[PDB]
Amino acid sequence: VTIEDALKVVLRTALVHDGLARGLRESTKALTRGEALLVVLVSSVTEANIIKLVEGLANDPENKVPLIKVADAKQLGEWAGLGKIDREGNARKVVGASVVVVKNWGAETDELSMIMEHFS
Amino acid sequence: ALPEKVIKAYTTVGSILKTWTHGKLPKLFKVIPSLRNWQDVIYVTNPEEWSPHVVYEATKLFVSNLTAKESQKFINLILLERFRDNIETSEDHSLNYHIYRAVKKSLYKPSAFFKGFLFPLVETGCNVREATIAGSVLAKVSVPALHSSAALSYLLRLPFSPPTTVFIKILLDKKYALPYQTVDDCVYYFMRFRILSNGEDATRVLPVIWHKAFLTFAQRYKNDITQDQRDFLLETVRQRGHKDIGPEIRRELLAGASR
Amino acid sequence: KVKLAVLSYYKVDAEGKVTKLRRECSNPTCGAGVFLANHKDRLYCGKCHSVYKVNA
Amino acid sequence: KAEVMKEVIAKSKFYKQERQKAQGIMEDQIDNLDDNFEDVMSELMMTQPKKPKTDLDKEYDIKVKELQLDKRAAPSDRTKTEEEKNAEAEEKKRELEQQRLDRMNGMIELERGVEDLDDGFWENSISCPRTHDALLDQVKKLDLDDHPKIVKNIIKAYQPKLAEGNKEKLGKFTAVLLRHIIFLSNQNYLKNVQSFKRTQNALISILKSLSEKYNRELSEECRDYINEMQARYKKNHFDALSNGDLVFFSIIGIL
RNA sequence: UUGUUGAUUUUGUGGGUGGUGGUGCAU
Repeated sequence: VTIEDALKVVLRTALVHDGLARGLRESTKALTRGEALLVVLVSSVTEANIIKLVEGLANDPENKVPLIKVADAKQLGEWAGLGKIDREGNARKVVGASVVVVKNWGAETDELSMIMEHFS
Repeated sequence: ALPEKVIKAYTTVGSILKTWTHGKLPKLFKVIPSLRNWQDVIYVTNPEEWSPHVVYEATKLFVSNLTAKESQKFINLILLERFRDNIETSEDHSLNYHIYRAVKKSLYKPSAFFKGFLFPLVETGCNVREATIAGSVLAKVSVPALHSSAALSYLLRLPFSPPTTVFIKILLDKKYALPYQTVDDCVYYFMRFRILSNGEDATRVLPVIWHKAFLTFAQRYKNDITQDQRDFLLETVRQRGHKDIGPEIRRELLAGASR
Repeated sequence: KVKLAVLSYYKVDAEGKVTKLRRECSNPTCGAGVFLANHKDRLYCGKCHSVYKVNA
Repeated sequence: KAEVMKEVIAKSKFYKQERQKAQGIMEDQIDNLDDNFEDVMSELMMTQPKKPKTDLDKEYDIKVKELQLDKRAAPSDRTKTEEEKNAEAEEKKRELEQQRLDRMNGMIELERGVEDLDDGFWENSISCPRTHDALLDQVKKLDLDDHPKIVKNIIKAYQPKLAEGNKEKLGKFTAVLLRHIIFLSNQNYLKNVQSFKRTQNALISILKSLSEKYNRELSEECRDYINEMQARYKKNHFDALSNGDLVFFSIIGIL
């Protein structure tokens, strides 16, 4: 189980319990409130100022939140559920998500332990 | 208890709401959603005595400002009760226009509406008149296919009651793109009234509303069920088919292609 | 329409330190993270609609 | 009777003034409460209270996302009986037949008449081609029999629903296609008459579908070709006239 | 897109619907 394939069921499970903050605005609100447990960030954001900020908020001394780096924003939007499902089997009309933050996990899975072990 | 000055102020607010018909609401009433104890503040405004105009604007004010979880309480505790109270006490058992528009406004938030108005109603002795009035609102207002599919799936899991069958008919009449998970559940619903071991639903008498809903499903999703599901539904008609609707339903099922 | 309005509310220093450039609404319904709109004469909340003086 | 009417009018007026007085009292109360908002809000603010989902509610959130993952079905309509379709089809034939008969008698649709017209007359990936050359730009390298395929693909790639303005692009394409049909006829085709026949009729069939939705655009181009050919007849006479002109008058009758 | 909010809307193309409609009739 790769880390990327681990993050697949992660962002899907968190969706089922409405525990995902989707968008730059929602992600930052979660981080400032301390409601964030995990941060997933896109390396390919055109504006570096977004990258500097989520990193800064995630690395705040009072509330240190783990951060994850992902190549493309389009695929995170698919993981955050933004995209729509077609007759064939592939995702379509997917809306790229620059930042996604996990508020509530919902269920305890084995995929947790690897990610938390990886950060530790 | 709220501050006695606050109680007097909101007491005067409520008196305005009794006779309010048009214009600007009292500014104190406007900021109630932004309060943690809006329930306590709302109680002193006497929600039962709100004029129908206040109920319409109150639904606009609170559904937009309150969270989804909080809007469910507002819909469930006030709007649902007012919708029931007006129908029960009215001479013709009709619903006031302003309340009729309020229920549409609450439907702007599907999750809160479904869990606050529809599901509590059908599970709390909904009557045919209530279902007809509520069903009409659901018919006209645009509702998401996803939210409706979840709502239709749940109603297909509840015990049979004609008031619930109406809402099942309305949702089917909407002509949504139901996911096949919902379609399979819909097949299961009509598969539970066939004679086989089976429950009372097998021998339970079926009103026309059940047949019309089953014709409604047949006319549309005949192209979205498997051949086995077609055979199961086809032989359901053979056991529970209606005199006049039944033959028509047979034609629609046979005209469809398996998915 | 305003683009990346959230970006403007807060700033980065070269060391990664994050500072908030707007005051946050004191209302616990708003909780934390609700930033007041800065007008010439007043601070305005978009959620609670409360009005605060700029220098209060 | 008159005294009853006056009492009714007086009673209505007496009721109207009471409503206005009540409305004014309501407005005055609203003004006072608004003035007292800040005092009420502050005391309310100080006394604010300090900071598990239902099993049914949990299921719904599980359902909603699961339904999101699942595929969605296409909706279909009720199948009309063969008699109803024939009755409908027989009806639709009737009005069209009746509409044609009235027009042979002089009914003019804008329903004016021919006589109205005779007043004052005697006293005084895939690229959409907006131009005829642009259609050829995509089709130099394609064979003669390949013209219907590219032309059909252009319509598919620019259907009205796909994007805004596709109606205009196809409407212009309708005019562009018509000139292509004329253009091919002028070109020599004795070598490959059979291949030309496979293209020439196919393009006309496509134009017929386009004309059904773009008769306005087609008619404007049709007039322009009509207008142009007098000017060529105005200088070249028969040398202006070619096979395509004979073809053109044929296509107009079709469409 | 709402009034701050988060996909609930907006836009373009097609498109089904008379229905909190009445009046009588047959337990």
